[PDB]
Amino acid sequence: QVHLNQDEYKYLKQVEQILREGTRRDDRTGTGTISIFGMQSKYCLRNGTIPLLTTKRVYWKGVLEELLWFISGSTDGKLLMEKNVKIWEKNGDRAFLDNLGFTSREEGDLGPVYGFQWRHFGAKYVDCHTDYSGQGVDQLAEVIRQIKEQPDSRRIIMSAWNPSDLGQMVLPPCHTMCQFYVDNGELSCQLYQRSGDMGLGVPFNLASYGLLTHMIAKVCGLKPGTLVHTLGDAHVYSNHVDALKIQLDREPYAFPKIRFTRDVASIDDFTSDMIALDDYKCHPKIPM
Amino acid sequence: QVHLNQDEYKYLKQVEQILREGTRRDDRTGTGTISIFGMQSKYCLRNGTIPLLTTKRVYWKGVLEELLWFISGSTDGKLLMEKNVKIWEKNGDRAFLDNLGFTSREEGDLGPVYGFQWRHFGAKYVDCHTDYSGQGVDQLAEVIRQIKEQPDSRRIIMSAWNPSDLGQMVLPPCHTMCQFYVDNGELSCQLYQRSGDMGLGVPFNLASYGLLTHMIAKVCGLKPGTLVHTLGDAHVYSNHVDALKIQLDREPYAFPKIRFTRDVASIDDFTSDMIALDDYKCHPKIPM
Repeated sequence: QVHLNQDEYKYLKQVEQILREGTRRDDRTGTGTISIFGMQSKYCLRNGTIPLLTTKRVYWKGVLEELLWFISGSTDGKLLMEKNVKIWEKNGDRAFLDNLGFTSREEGDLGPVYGFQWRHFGAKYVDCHTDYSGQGVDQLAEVIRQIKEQPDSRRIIMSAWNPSDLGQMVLPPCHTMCQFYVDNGELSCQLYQRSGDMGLGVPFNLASYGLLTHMIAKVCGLKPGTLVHTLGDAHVYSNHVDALKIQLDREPYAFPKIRFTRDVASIDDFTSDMIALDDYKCHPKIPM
Repeated sequence: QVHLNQDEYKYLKQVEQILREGTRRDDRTGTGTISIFGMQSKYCLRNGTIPLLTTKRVYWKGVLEELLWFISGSTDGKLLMEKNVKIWEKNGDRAFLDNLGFTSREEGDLGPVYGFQWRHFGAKYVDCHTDYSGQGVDQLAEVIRQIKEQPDSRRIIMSAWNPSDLGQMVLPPCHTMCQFYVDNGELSCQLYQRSGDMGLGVPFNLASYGLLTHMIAKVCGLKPGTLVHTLGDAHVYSNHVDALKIQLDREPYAFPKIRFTRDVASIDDFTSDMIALDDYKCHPKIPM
């Protein structure tokens, strides 16, 4: 019946649903997945709560460093590698780039992905060492202005889905857009994730938009509300079902709370040292 | 427990949930709303079924003609008016245009809306009488190629959300994006609608993407699967509650079926005379 962390329990029920009601496919590699097309869940962000899953740990440094890098507008994966965050290494390496025909592209130059679109949508991409200041639509700045000045708006949207630029990206954005919404002094967010693995990328992006919503709420002087996570192809790998069945039997801990330890001048004024995560309790590792 | 048309019944339950749980934005242009942020529903498209609501009739001619007009890349509202379809008339009229600063635009020139983005994303908009061939990304052609050639793809997306062009549109698009998905020889679709009235725009867009999915399935030699309708701000007007309550007590009829009465060369080869709608039975208009 009742769980201390009902929001994570509902996530586990989604995973169970995929295993029971999804469809098995094998892609061109012989790689097996079980999928449901179309899912949606909600997470309370009140009182500092951030939905960092507890039944299978999430790579917090990766979430946090990637998000600051997105916000900065960077498209240079080497900047993450300098921080020992390797999540974009394979997608920016020589071999991956050359397979896409990007044979003159510097290693780690991801093309006009995520943060370039968020801060410079429509600008002419050159490389990941170019100053784009003042170029393109600063969607993130706009969202913040709308939230502060026009909180009733039904139009508060940010998207990295830029058809004109997809061909130069190492891959299309996975979290393709988000919409913000304000009511009774609280900031809510809905993201759309076109693809993801319930064992890895879904929890990772859940956490990243939880963090982003708390950051924007601080910038805008609002309280956090609800995070809505919408999925396209929600899937698990068929070879992981044993590991998943382990996860499913675990009782979630309460989510941790986020704390920002100094004032910020703007969304561009966060640094890793001042983002604190309190009381993250997590279950042990899950074998193969 | 189950109903003849369970899919429509689940829509009714969404409306009931907004009435019971939603939050109010009161005003007094008599336009207050009751809202939930983040909803999702699904509709089976098997065997020709198209989800045109039965408990409150949907304007099918409008749905049909608007979608053929979108597909054509048109942005000239006068083409709809010539078919006796008036849904875009107020947003293209002289006063509406002038109030946006579009003082030199021809009446009915909606700007770079929907169909222009679908067929020419990134092209340089001029007017609603300009040829844009070869200009911008033909997203609709790309989604059809992917369905046919890469049915496994998790990247099959079309969007009118173009930050660079929003300021020249009469309205930003309401259905902001959709994703397609292929399994077991069947085509599914998920749309994202950032805002809508459960009583009007939501059912209209439900029907439009149902039709689109049937059309694309025919082009691609597939069977129709499921339509997923995801909402941002899902709302009803507080002054329609009495009507809604009558409506919510009605037992839905089976949905009608679509029938295409000739072969098509491509997605551009449909005409209204070959799209038949069979057995669209509705409950009566609620007078109030």
